[PDB]
Amino acid sequence: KLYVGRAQKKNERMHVLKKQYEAYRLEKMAKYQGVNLFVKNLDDSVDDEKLEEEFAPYGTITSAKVMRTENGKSKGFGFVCFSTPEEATKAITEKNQQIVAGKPLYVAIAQRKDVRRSQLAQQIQARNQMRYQQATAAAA
Amino acid sequence: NSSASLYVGDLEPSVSEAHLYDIFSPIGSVSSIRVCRDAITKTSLGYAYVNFNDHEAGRKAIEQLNYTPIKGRLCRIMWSQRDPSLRKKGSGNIFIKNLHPDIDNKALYDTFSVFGDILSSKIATDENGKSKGFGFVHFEEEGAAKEAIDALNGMLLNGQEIYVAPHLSRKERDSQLEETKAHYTNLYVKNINSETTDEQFQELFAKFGPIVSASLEKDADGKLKGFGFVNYEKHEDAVKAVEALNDSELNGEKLYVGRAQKKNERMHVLKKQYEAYRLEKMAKYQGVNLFVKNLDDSVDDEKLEEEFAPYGTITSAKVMRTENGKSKGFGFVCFSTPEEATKAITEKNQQIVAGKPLYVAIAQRKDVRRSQLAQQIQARNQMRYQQATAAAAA
Amino acid sequence: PPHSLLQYHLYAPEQPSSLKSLLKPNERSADQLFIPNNIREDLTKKNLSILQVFPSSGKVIPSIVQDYFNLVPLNFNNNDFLNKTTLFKVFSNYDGKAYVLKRLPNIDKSMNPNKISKIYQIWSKINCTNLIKFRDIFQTTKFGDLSICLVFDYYPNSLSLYDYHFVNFPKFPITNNYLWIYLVQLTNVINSIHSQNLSIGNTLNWRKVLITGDPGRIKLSHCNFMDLLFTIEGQQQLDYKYLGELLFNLSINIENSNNNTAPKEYRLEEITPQSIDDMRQIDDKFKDVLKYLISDNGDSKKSIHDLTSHFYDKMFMVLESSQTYTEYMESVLSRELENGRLFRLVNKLNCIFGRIESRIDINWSESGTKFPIILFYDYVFHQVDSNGKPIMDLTHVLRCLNKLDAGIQEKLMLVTPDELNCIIISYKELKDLIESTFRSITQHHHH
Amino acid sequence: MHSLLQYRSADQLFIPNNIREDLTKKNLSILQVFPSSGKVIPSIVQDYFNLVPLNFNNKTTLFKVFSNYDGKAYVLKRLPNIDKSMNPNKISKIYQIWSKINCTNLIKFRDIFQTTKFGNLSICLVFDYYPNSLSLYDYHFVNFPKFPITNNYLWIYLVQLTNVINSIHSQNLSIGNTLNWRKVLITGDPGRIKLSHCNFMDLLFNDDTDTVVSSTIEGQQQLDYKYLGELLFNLSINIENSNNNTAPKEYRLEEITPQSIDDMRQIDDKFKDVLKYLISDNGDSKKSIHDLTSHFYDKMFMVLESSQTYTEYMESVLSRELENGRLFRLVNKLNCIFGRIESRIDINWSESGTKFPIILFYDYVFHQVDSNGKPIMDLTHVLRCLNKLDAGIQEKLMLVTPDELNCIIISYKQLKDLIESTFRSITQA
Amino acid sequence: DYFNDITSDGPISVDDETYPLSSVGMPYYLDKLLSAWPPVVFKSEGTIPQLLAVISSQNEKLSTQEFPLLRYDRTKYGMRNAIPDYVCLRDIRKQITSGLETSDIQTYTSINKYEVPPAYSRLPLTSGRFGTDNFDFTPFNNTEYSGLDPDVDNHYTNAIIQLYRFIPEMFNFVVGCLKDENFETTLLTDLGYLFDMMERSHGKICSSSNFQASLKSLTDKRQEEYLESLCIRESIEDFNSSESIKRNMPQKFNRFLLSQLIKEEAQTVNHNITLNQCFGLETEIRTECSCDHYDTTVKLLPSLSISGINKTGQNILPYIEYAMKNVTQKNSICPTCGKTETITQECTVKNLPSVLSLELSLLDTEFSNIRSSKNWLTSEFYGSIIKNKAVLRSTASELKGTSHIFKYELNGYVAKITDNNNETRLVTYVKKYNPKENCFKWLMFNDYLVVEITEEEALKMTYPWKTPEIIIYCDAEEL
Amino acid sequence: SISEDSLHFANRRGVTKLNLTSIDIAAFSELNTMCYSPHSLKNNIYCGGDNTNWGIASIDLNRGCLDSLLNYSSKVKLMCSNNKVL
RNA sequence: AAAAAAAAAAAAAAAAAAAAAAAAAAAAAAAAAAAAAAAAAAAAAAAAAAAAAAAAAAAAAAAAAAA
Ligand SMILES: [Mg+2]
Repeated sequence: KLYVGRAQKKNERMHVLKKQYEAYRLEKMAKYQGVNLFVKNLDDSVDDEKLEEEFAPYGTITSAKVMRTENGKSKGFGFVCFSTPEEATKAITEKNQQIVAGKPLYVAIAQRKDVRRSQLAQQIQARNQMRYQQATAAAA
Repeated sequence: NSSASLYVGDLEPSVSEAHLYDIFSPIGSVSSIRVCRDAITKTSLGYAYVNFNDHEAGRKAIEQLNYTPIKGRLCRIMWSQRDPSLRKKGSGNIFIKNLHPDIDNKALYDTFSVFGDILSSKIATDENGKSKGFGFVHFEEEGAAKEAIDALNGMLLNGQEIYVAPHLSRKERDSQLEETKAHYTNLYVKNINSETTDEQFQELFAKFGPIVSASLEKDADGKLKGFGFVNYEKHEDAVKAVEALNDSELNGEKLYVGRAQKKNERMHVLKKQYEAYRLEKMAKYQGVNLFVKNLDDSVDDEKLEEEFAPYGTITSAKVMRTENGKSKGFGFVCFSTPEEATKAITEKNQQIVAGKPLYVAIAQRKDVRRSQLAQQIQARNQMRYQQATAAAAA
Repeated sequence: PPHSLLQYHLYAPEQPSSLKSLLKPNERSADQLFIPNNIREDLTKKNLSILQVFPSSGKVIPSIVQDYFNLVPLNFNNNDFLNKTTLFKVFSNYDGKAYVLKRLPNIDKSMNPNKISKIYQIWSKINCTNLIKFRDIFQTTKFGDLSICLVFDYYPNSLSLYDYHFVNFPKFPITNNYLWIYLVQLTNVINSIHSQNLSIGNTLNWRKVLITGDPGRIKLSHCNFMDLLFTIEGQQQLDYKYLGELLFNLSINIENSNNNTAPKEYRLEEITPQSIDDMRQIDDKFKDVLKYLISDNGDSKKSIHDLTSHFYDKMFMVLESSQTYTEYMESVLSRELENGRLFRLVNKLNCIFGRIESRIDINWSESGTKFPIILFYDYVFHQVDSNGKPIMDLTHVLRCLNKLDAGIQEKLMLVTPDELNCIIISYKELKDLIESTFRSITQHHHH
Repeated sequence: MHSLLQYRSADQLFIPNNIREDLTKKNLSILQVFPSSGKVIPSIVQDYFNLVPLNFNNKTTLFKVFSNYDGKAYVLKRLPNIDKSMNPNKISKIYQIWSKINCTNLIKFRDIFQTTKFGNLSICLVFDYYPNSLSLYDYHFVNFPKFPITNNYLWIYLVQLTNVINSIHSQNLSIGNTLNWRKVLITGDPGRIKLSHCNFMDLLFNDDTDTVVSSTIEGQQQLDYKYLGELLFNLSINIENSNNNTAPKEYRLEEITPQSIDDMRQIDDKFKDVLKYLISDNGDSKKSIHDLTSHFYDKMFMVLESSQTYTEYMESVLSRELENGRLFRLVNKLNCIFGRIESRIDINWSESGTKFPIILFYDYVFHQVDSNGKPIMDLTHVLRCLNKLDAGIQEKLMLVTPDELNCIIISYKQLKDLIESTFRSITQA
Repeated sequence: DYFNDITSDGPISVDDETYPLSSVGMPYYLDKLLSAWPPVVFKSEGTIPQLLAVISSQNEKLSTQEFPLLRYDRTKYGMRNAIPDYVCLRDIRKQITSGLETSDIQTYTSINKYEVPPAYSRLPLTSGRFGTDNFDFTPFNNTEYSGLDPDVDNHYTNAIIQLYRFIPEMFNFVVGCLKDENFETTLLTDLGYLFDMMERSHGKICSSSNFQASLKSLTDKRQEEYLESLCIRESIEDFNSSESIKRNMPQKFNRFLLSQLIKEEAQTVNHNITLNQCFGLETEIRTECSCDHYDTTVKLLPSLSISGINKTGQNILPYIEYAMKNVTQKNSICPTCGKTETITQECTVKNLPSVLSLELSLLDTEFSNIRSSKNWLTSEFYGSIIKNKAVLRSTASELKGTSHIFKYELNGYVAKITDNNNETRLVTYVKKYNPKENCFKWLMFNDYLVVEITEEEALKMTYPWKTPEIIIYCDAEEL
Repeated sequence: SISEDSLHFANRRGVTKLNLTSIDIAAFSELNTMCYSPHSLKNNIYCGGDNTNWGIASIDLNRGCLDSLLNYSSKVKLMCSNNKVL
């Protein structure tokens, strides 16, 4: 036993090496353009590694946190990387409108950090305006 | 905050949205009906949804119509707001089991609505009303469900308890019929030496499933077959000694334990044989076999084997007929040679043997359905061109 | 007529600010070029709020009230539920003027027009920020019957502060900034009612205080006939009661807006000095302000001085904030104006550029003047970099657009297109050249 | 489809009559820089360039400069007379004392540097250039025209200077001689007057800033009260005097006259209380700005009135200006790659070429001939087409040469796709 | 052609304010429009912007109120439509910062190809008599080789100093010239004193102010083909400039530097032409203006500027074979034609001198191709006069030519480093031969930094920050 | 459509999908006639050349670029195929 | 004399194999049995388990010149 006690990443950005190295990382992030995509609807008939080698022909996943709930219950979600936005476009055009069992394997970009609730807010507003309008017209 | 967007589950294909509109039109605020004809072949997912402009009329249509027969099948109308979260959470339909085989979601819903509005209620109510005596009942959330657990675990309901403590698999009305004290799948141990007695079948075996009944199986021939029936406590310990005591030593000899007279509660033995047949059923050839259709009737396995004798090691020559009478075209020769089969792709495809040509393709019942898909494609295509023709033909 | 958004990062998308987290003062951006997204979407929401109608009738409500047509209701969160509401948007004959019209039906003991006339002129002579125009009051035979109509301006984003902080979707509270801002707005309007010699009116406490403007507004619409629709020193004493009520209310609602929990209002018999001394994230000087705003015991109609006899610095910091908002508003308005000028400029640019018969040679020049026109076009638009790859830099372009938009006498060297025929040229000459070319082609009387 | 036809004083007091014209004239003043200045100091001196001057005696020390490090119009002052700054300790101390000095009407200290570029040594400092710098005496009396001054503007400027007082005395310091009318700078049609000089050039020469506890800055507070009083008094008596032209009436601390400060022409008792609070510089008072603001007590609300009214007027006119940025990025994408000299004559851009009709519609809008064949704009049709192509909807489009060739009937989203594809291919490989 | 055109009445072509640019346009869309702008740096605001050949009838056919001028040159005013890089006085603040402290700066190896290693950086200033102070150099060199000091107005020829110190033909020639007085030969003698000082200093630091001032005062003593070289020369003053390291300056400096070296060589007390024959390319250049009124002239031009016309596979030797023998045309006016004279001109080097210079002037596309072509340049090639051209193969087995296969081994070159901090400086690469061990070494010389790197690193051109410009092949035996 | 030099393919709308010349090999230099390829009928062509590379070629019309080339030396006047013949 | 069309559009169809009670068999040690969106709808990048982070690298310069 050479008991190698690992250290988690606590050292961050003291020398110039993380400053210029994260400048190169930001230069990479200027050139990824939605590589690591949020996998939505990990379906029942599609497993984690089943997904990871269905899309291994269609991207290089440098960071693969594709799991289920410790493979107990489903996550329903993961992360699968792609090549380029036009390879993302062909991945859109090839794997589309296929029900596996009940939910489509919709691997795409990440959004909705509010905007689901902004939509739900403006839809409630629209329903209120249209509901007074239709109540007024029905009350004639 | 949706007004109403409501689950309608355990459907049947007769119920269209016209019939749902005829049901829910005197409720008062009909917004829309999302019939979940899933996009494989317009099939239901087991359910659909109805959307209402009114939240109160939606709550009305739930609490009036929950397992009521819409066109003869009871309507499993519940909430499904957290149900895509139950989908991409794994949670949802919990196993409130040992339910009643004569009580549906409506009567037990109105019974245990004092325990809560059951947001995911199902019993085993298939077969137009028949429950098998269990199901996946789950309430609002963990608190109401845990209230039902800690309040009612083992109470009486028409002479039957419930079991949500363990995730109890199917056949629960007939659970005690499985647990009856006479029948049990024994364990045939093959090739036993005569040293093993009724005492010896209980010594190292009662730990792996308790034994009172230990029978040194002599046959109707006086001797031993070498096969002795080990009578454990449960068919899971039949599992434990078919896949743990396999060729084991009781004293010094083999325990080839097979399942003496399986009672079907553990299953799927040799179903992989099925998938072994999937090496050669619809993906028929493995570049070896030859589905040679459209022989002559005088071309039996006689003349098929006669033609394919230069085409490698013939292993299976076989023509299915009208009960060994009239073949309606097709035979098969499973080869042992793939390159002679390629030589037949050259030669014995587009081949007169007697007077009528051979027809060669890999043999599947799989993509008959895909061919029907292509028939749907060409049908909608000719419908489209006829629609354009009748439109612009004026 | 259909319900959709067209703002799902669709009018103009969002941009990753992680590059802006590590960015240089030379490094500019398109929002730094044009506008941040928030003001844009707020103004477009205001525009659609002005024109929340797609061409229909709406004849089920009465639709024309004495040259005020298109009666359309303010249904933001309208507190007249299960009832035909009274507060509408309407369009006048003059200005098409966007008006809140409020019609009060079913009156009998208010038949004198003199009472509403003196309440009219007595409150038409008033003039303040939060003192929305009190107009156009008469009883009519429509909106049911005997509807006393009054008119305020339309003023969108009905944000009675419970809307602005608790119905509010991102849930932001109001810290000490908007505290003192609303303090000086209320101090303004109580100075206004001590000036114009009227009461507190009727409404406060998340009622009629809809925030139309951006930087923190009161905009208190209703200070009107509470009971006399059909002393004054006591009313200008109970102004402190209403006011210290709202101040205790929001001064403890900061502790509830710590989380995302909708509060309840905490009326006069909850004003307790232990809660004054024990609430958190409050200035203790402001706690002593509320100790004075423990309501008016000595019933003189007390002016705003004894209120403001604790402080004047934070009023200046509010004034500071208002000047800051106006200044960078003028900054981004200067950016928008120069964009409009340069867009008209490039409209003039490509107006004559690219004739079909001109595109013959390598450079696409037909006649005498056209090559000294399109001389510019390579180093203005087609700017390959120093490394050699053809790219676009919006800030070299805009500095060029600045230097050319005036048409100054300063020259510039160019190489076009053979890198032998060099040139230098001054920019007034370019301006006059484009003008003469524009009259040479779009003469606009014959050509 | 989606829209139709759409969108002297008392308290507002800030009403330019052609206001966007005024603002683009201000930015026009921000624009040019005369390159042939002939100055012995070149352009590129100490992280700044294109040094063009302003009016004589801060004939220089007022330089309009476009910046190298920032890229922003700045003002520079030379101090072309001192030559000794032996301690960078005190230079760093001044960098502390004004790099932390933060206000609105105090224009922000940017940096200082003693150069040798004019021939001599000179401790040149920079601040922020504002367009069209004037005094109030410029805004009325020195320069055309002379707007007739009301007491309202006097209250406004009073609020401005009390803001400055609150600012520098929150910074527990003072000013010195800057409160002559000349050494302050107004900021346009409103007052909003932003001082610049702040009289700290003496601090480069000796050391009297709150260390002399005689502090002496309280004497400077009372001094600036006196400067404030003579400033407002000359403003008052000159506004009454130069109703047309009688300007100035230059009065001093010697000509303070608290008799005729109180016997002024048109200043009320509240103004008279203000100037009497200024002029009665007595012993041990150290006069409370809380007391003087309690004497003021109303005008804070009036300048908030004018501020938010002018603000709402700005966004009310800004409503019909916003449709530029999307449009300008459209033109950026458009003329970013249209006639690149490698792609002027090549295979994939001919009539047999790939991106052929992206040319064709381009000038179709831009050279749409009339019934007489004259290419006439009618910019309604232009912007109609521009928003339609910007959208991506599916339409059908006739197109001709004029004669019978290369006619293609097409929709928009594929044009969108080829535009972004070409742009991305240009952007890198 | 859809009828959403019931009315669009007023031709409002530009600048109407009865309708502003606020759109009354679109039908109501659903998704993202065209103006989605991709992220960019936009890092070029405010970087101090600044300011025979007749005009062909590419443009003369449409000239009226004309003012053209056919005067644009590619080395003169750079790349067409280019945008300069940004380097403000925050880089001068970095010059205020120290260079290195308590480590080794000599790291000539970055892990990333984009990052400039510490050895290729600026070395800090040499503070003289500061308060009880002076600047020191002993960590920067540990060898026995003398260093320079960049406090001189060339900024360029310090690398040319370290270059031409390492040619034993040149070196032994000029140190032979030194032993006589030769009072007229200014640059020859003073260059010789400088190289002999660097010789006998043995690691001691040196400067060039004698030879800087001598070169300068000669080029100050100004007002031929010398003067035709000089007509663009003296524009170096008032050092503020967008190019400190400039496109065409050190090339012409080495050009007329060697020209003046051969002039003072021709005006010694012995008047040899040993450097002239030894270095000179026998360019029979044939300016075929007319069929009769034309010129043929053999000039013994010691350098080879690489114009780079079509780069006529990917490597350097066919490009040099183009540069030896090449014909083209020109529109320079010869008087026998009167009008625009469509003259032609061919060039043929007739010898193979033992030292071959290579000055580069080409577009950045081929520089990036050399950054892609690994071992693009040739270490040692063999050349021979085939009938009208020096064929320059690797070995003779490829093609022996028709005349006398030689053995030409590269000594070194001058590397321009345009770093990440947008600082442009020069570094000598050389390969000093050892006869004591018969071996070689690749000495990297920054201004006074002296190290040895490997050959393939010296051959490595793949860095974006690294660019060869001035390349000296020698003869292997003469190396 | 096919000219002496340009092989164009528009869509039935009239909108342009492809058009090429002899791009970098001398494909469309000498042009004779069109065909189709033996994978489908109304699909990618097998365009007839004679000596433009003296090898007849299929080009995948629907991917934008090459399908196949082959070395038939002689000149061809005319070409036909039913499904998989030449 | 149950004697059926000898397969379009690469259609379309074979399986290439078992509880063995043959005789004197009890009551889940399973390792987990565990379906719901769809009015314009579910949305980590950093690089991802500190089961042992000493962390001021002395300093001093009385100062220049060079008549
Ligand atoms: Mg001395």
